[PDB]
Amino acid sequence: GWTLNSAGYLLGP
Amino acid sequence: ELDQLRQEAEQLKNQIRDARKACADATLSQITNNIDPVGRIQMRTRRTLRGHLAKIYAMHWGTDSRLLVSASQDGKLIIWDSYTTNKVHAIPLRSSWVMTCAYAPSGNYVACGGLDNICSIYNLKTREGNVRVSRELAGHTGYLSCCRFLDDNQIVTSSGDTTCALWDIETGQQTTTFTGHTGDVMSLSLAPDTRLFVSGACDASAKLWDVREGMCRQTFTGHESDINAICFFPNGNAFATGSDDATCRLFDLRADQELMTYSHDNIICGITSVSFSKSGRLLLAGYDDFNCNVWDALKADRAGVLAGHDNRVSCLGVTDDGMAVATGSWDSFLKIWN
Amino acid sequence: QVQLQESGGGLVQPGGSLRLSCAASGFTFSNYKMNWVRQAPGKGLEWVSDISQSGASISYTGSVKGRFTISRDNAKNTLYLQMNSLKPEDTAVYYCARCPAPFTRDCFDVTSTTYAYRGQGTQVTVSS
Amino acid sequence: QARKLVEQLKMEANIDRIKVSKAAADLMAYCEAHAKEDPLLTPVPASENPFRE
Amino acid sequence: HPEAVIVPLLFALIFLVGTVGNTLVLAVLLRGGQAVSTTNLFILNLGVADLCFILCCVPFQATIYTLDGWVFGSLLCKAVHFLIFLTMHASSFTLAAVSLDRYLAIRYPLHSRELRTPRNALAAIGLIWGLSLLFSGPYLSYYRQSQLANLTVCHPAWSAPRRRAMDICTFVFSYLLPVLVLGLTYARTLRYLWRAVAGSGARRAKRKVTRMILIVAALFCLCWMPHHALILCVWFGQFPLTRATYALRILSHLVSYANSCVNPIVYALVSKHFRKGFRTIC
Amino acid sequence: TLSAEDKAAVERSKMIEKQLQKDKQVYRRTLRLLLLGADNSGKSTIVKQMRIYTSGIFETKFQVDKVNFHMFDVGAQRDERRKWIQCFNDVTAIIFVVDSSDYNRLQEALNDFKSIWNNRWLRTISVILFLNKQDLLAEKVLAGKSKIEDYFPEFARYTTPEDATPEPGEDPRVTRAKYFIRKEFVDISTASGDGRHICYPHFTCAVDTENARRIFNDCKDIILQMNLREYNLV
Ligand SMILES: CC(C)CCC[C@@H](C)[C@H]1CC[C@H]2[C@@H]3CC=C4C[C@@H](O)CC[C@]4(C)[C@H]3CC[C@]12C
Ligand SMILES: CC(C)CCC[C@@H](C)[C@H]1CC[C@H]2[C@@H]3CC=C4C[C@@H](O)CC[C@]4(C)[C@H]3CC[C@]12C
Repeated sequence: GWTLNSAGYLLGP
Repeated sequence: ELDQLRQEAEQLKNQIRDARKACADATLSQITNNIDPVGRIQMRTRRTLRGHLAKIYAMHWGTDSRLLVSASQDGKLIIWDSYTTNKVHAIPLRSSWVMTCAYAPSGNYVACGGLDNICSIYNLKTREGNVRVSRELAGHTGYLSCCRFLDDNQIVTSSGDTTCALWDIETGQQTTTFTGHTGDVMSLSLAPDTRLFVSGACDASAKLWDVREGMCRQTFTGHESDINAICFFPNGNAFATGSDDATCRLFDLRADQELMTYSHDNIICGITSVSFSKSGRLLLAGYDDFNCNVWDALKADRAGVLAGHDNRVSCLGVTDDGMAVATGSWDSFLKIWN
Repeated sequence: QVQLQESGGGLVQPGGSLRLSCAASGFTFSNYKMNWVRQAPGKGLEWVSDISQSGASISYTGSVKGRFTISRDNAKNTLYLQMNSLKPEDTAVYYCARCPAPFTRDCFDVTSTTYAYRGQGTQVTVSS
Repeated sequence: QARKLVEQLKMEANIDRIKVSKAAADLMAYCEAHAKEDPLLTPVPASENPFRE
Repeated sequence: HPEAVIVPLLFALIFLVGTVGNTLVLAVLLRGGQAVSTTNLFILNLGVADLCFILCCVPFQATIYTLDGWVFGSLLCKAVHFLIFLTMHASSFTLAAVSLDRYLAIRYPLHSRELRTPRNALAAIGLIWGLSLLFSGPYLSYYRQSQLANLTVCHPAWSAPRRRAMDICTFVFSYLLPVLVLGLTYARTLRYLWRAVAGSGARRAKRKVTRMILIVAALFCLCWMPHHALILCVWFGQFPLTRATYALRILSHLVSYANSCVNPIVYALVSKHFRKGFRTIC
Repeated sequence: TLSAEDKAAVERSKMIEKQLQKDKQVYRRTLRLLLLGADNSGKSTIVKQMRIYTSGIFETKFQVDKVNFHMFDVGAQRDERRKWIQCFNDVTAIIFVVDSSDYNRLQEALNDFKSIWNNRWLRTISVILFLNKQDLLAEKVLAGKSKIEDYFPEFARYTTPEDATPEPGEDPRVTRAKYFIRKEFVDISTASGDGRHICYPHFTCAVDTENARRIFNDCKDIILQMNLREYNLV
């Protein structure tokens, strides 16, 4: 369950 | 001829025991049972003196109740200022195995000794300001266990050869000797009149001697193990002894019989030092359980417990004015309680 | 006072048996380790046997193993030593020694010449 | 030699001993008479304590 | 529902474990007596670094992976993220220094008695902290607070080549070099201990020392390996965004926190000599 | 803020503290050993060999591999080690010498060893055993006029261990005797201790010098043991 706060934190912008 | 000497000695000691028992009409617990207890007494570590490299073995207070002396097993005597925590003096010793130290009442000389069989007296007030060896009294065949000053030219020493001695500082020769013990003398205690002194040996026995006569004035027994430290009562008619049987025994000089006993089931460790307060109501005793116990001298009750040491307590002392209590253990640290 | 009275000695024939008794007075017998030491005429002090407070961990010297047996009774505070198959080299003075420090597993100076916590000793002669 | 020992015993046997109750009462009186000036049994205020903070 | 309410539970569990371990270690190291010693100072620095790393990395990352947005200020996005890497580099260098000190004390038990002083230990700790600060410097600007799809986020808003170079540099300086140093030092120590050159007690002690060394080596080698492996897979592979990948990321974070959670366990409260400090604090 | 006497006393205390810190560096770099042993053991020969590098205690200082060792030997004490033995609770090692040639004292030596190993204040000190006078024991057991089983019955059932590695050209009987004498002390030592201190038996003949090296190595091992208690590795 990926979220915009986790995927963006991990992969960047 | 020894066969009759043995029975003569045994009948004499039986007569002495009967004469001592005939005077025992009432125990001290039956006389002070109506006295109100002292309650709970709690003391805190006022100051902590650090700087020693080896374990601290000896300590003695001065007449001014301000300076203190301590002996370390590295071969160092340190004179501290109790009010300012500063180090006043530091004297290196010839032999590192020092087991006792003494402070002169005038504050000019300091005696020490130990496994070197030589009592070294150092002068504090020199023309150059540096501490030097004033004298080295030799002649004993055993290790020195305790030493106390009578005056500026007389010193009472106790050695491990079952005998005590009194030396003249001005002359350097042994003034007199005290023989009769069957074990190593472990501690000394001077009376306020500086004419009588008690000494306990490693035979569960102690003897009170006169300074001006040199003969055994009195003998006390009752312990089950070797006596390690003795302290005189402030009035001069009693004295408390501590042994390795985890029991203190307070005797009196006039009745010649065991007057008070201090023991507990939870204490199975040896005793290292004993001391009284100014009033004589509290009896401080250092044990091998890393703590010290203050008992009520009139009720034999545990009045207080002082803890904070990490090793075996080696020495305990009370000032002349009774303001603070110095404690020294094998942790190379000194503690001030009040 | 620490009193240790020994009894049961005397003169006997080789190969016999004896029972030495040690009576203690002036201390708690059940809290001190006890031992039996021997002093030969013209020789020094030689430790023979020892027993702890409870009654276990009994030990003997190599010269007495299998012949001597030591026990203790705390109800009467007594130390018994039964000696079987006596030899003519066992004629000596037996001493009943006590451990100097209680609640310990080590007793120093039990064989000293001028030790204080010992009795007078009893003479045991083994001859015709 | 046991002669010195028996002589010391005979000398120590003749001592003018008193009753233990009298010595106990004297010690109790000495302890209760100096209870006021004992800084260990009766704590003093910090204003007159030289070992204060 | 798995992976829905158990993630914060495990986070709180490992946080509590790490905190109680660090506190139980620091209480014995600071209080009790005789707190000045090279080994004691090294263990104290390690414990403080691990405690700070936990306190600065577990709650913030847990809130990030729990909530959908950054609920902290602008200064809380660039400061604590730096503290995390600072503390991890400090812990790595402290473990390296501990291994080197063990080698010095075992190889030369007598010839290294004048170099093992508290002054040298404090100097080494200061150098470790300085190197960690110099390596964690760029982390003040590495993470920045931005906005994404109408929510305030705290993300590494840097360029791709610069971010990749920084990741490679921190992987080389925080994982490769310390692992190599620990491996070489432990290999030399165990070869010196098991040299050819009595009693079963000495053999049991040698076996216990070897087991402890192998355990701590494997722990340090396997605790930070999956994190850097995932970083390299992101920077060089496909790395699809699925549920299995999220589970792997959560497991990597858990096993990375387990390092700081169990370091006080196998280093301080594993021997019967240290636990005796509980007899003086009560 | 303060008077002149106060700052003068503070400066004097600071100077005393600096002197103590300077002396601590020399004190902490010297290893202190305690030499013990009864009469007819050969301590005089050992000390007169080691000195090649009413007093109470005799002190012998020697430097081996830039390490200073100060050995203290008992002097005029009246054979009573019950009280003053506690003063040596912080020594590095206790070198105990035993004469293995005199059987009538061997058991007595055991009574001197066990009490030291089970001492309440000597639980953290290592003991290095030196079985002196091996040539006398060898010639005595080769003469055949002295039987060890007359004093130790278990010696009648003792055999040479399988892992025995004696010197080339040594009689097996003297080797078995030496190994039995060593195993006696080993069994006495291993009865307690709980791994806090280890006993190091050695066979010396009072005519060799390498013993002065052995102790050194042993001391190193002792320090190693201390290290094993510092890093919590055991
Ligand atoms: C992230 C990756 C690169 C880690 C790789 C593990 C390597 C670097 C580590 C793990 C265990 C280590 C080995 C352990 C045994 C010693 C024996 C010594 O005589 C030479 C080095 C050597 C052989 C080490 C070489 C490096 C080593 C192989
Ligand atoms: C981090 C790890 C992988 C590094 C490996 C270090 C190697 C060189 C060390 C670590 C433990 C050691 C082993 C421990 C057990 C002994 C038993 C002995 O009878 C022969 C040598 C032997 C078998 C040692 C060989 C070398 C050894 C394997």
